[PDB]
Amino acid sequence: TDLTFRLLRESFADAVSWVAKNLPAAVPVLSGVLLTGSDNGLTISGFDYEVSEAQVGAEIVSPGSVLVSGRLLSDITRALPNKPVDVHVEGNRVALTCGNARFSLPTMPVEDYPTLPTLPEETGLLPAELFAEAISQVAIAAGRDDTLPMLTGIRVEILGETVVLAATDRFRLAVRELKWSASSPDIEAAVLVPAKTLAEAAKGIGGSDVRLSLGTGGKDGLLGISGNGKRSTTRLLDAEFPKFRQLLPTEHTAVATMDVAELIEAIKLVALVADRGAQVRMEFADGSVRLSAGADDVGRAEEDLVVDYAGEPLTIAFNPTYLTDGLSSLRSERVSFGFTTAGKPALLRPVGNGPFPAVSTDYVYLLMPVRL
Amino acid sequence: DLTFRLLRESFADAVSWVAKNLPARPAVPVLSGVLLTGSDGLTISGFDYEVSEAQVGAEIVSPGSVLVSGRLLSDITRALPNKPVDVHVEGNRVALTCGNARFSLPTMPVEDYPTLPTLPEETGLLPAELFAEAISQVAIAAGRDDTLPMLTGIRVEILGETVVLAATDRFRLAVRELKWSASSPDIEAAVLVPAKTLAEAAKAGIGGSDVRLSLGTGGKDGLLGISGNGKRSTTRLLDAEFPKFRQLLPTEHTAVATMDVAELIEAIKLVALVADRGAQVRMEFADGSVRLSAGADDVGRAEEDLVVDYAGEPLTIAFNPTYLTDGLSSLRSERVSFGFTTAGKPALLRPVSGDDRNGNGPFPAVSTDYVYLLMPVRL
Amino acid sequence: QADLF
Amino acid sequence: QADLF
Repeated sequence: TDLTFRLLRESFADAVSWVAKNLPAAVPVLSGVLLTGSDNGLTISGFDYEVSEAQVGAEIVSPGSVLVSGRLLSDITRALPNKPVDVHVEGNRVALTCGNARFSLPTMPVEDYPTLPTLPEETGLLPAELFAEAISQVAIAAGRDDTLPMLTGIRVEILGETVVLAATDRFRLAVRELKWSASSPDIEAAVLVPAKTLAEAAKGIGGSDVRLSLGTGGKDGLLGISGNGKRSTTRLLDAEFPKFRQLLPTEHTAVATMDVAELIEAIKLVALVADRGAQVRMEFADGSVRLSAGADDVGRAEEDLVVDYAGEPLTIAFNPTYLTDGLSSLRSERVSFGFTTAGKPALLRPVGNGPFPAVSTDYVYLLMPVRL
Repeated sequence: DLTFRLLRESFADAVSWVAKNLPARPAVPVLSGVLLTGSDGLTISGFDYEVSEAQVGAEIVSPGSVLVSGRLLSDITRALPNKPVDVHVEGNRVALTCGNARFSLPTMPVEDYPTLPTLPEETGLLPAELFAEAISQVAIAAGRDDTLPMLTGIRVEILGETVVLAATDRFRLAVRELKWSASSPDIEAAVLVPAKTLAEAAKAGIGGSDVRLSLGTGGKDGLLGISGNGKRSTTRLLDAEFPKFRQLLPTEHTAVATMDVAELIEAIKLVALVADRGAQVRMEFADGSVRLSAGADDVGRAEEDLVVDYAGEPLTIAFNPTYLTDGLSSLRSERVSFGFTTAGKPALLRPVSGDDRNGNGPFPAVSTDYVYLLMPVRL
Repeated sequence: QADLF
Repeated sequence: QADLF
């Protein structure tokens, strides 16, 4: 008698869903998900270029392993009523019984399934909320086009107790610094993690804590992510990330503080007449900014906004989607705008006469401007 | 030239109701535009193959007309803050000022705008909720392919105070009977209204309180009006022939089954996950229970048994899962009554509210306001 | 799928 | 749109 177990629907469907998120639409076995009963519980595993493993509680009548369709299983478990789920492997098929429902799923040979990679030594751990918020912050600025793979990752730099996360699409740079518990100290390394997979692992708020695995004194070629009984590993990118510490300005010629939500909605309103959503123009004066977009053939939009402004007036244009992306990623009520010139990038940070210094904040969104 | 001022809510509501009946396309310079008219209130007009007019109150500083992009105007008005909106026509451009916002929109030639048809005399009026419920009920079964225009409409039959709505795609027939307030005789007429336009006008903000249909009196040609809350839309009637649907309804059923709608819908959704290209779901009716099955051994097999109140000989019948769930959802009742003759003949779905009741021999078809008749699939 | 008419 | 690098 092969694997037989019984467990609740919610845990089963959530685990199978979390593992199935990383399964792309190369081999039939690659499209399958692995169920393994053990005395500890039930394990759901999947592997492509990134692995996902979920350990949940279950009543194991008989132990064993089986291989079933990942997408199909996630659909079934998602669409099942909330009842104890009884899974029993019969020969080459799986009998899944939940309430009044009974499913017969065909199986694939378990021997033909690859062995999952072992997670490296634990480098450190940080709260799950901080991880999800930070990765969601920096991931928005990474490149989404695989044509430039150097931009498609998130740069993870670890110096001792301090961790820095950076990503850039060449048009915007998002950097987030945070503190974590590192074991052991004096670890200094930097790697490039693919942005999409890290963003999926973050979007991982348990609660409790998330553990990242590199290996302490040299870094492996893989990154582990662990917590809430869930383990995922991604292969690191071998490309080179540009130096982002030089691109950040030390001091600004003009600084402007505004309200994030008001500015975001204003950009949404003014950008409706923009040509192919090209750009939104900002005219900064004392106490007020003027948002403008579009041309005379489609339409012209104009809005004046209250600003706390310092320095000489300047006119600068941005991509409306990039600017709203930064403002949204700030996750604060007010925004601090650094400005040097209209061709130089602008510094966005969450919130007399001469130039003003850049305040030190954990998150920073650096956005390049557009021509006029 | 045209200058007016009105609140954002009323302006956006009128422009929204008119824009909900406008399909699309950019240029198309005249047909993609919307017409704003100051008179003495404000009129917002649009036309595609159906017209939409919304009259709202406004302060008209100077009267006139202007033509602007419909999609652009609906986007602006939807995204504006809630403030008095000031529209002033300057030359060939329109100046829209709401609060801190200022828009300069180019204009399209007003001389090229068509004259909208006048709605016919009022045939009758019915509550807006009943109109939306009925049109949403029968519209789901209408044909979506213009190649057979006889199936793309909704048959509207009016006998006095009673109105019947029917539509069929050849695979399912939805008929809804209702009572309304008629202002005619003895109003006897039958028309075929394009389903898409009637469904759009129903799903929109037409009311208000009651919806008024314009034909208007004693049949009629060539258009059907829909009026309320200062909003008027007219559709050109289809000249095609609707099949006789009163003959297609079976008089008596060999087997009848009453079930729970939600339970059955969730069961169909669950078993249909293994169906081949979502082809069909099999229903095996036995005493006290039905068995839903789908899929093959190559993909997977799904099976679920549901509690049924059943009468007659056991029979196995298959349906399209999307059509069956469409009917069950359109019933808008807690329980469903299934008529069955054979497995090749259609099944009758009728609403059952929460509580209700020959043996071997046949059972008659009960008279209900709504009925969903669905054809089966080969086993 | 059978037809009504 | 200018480039950072």
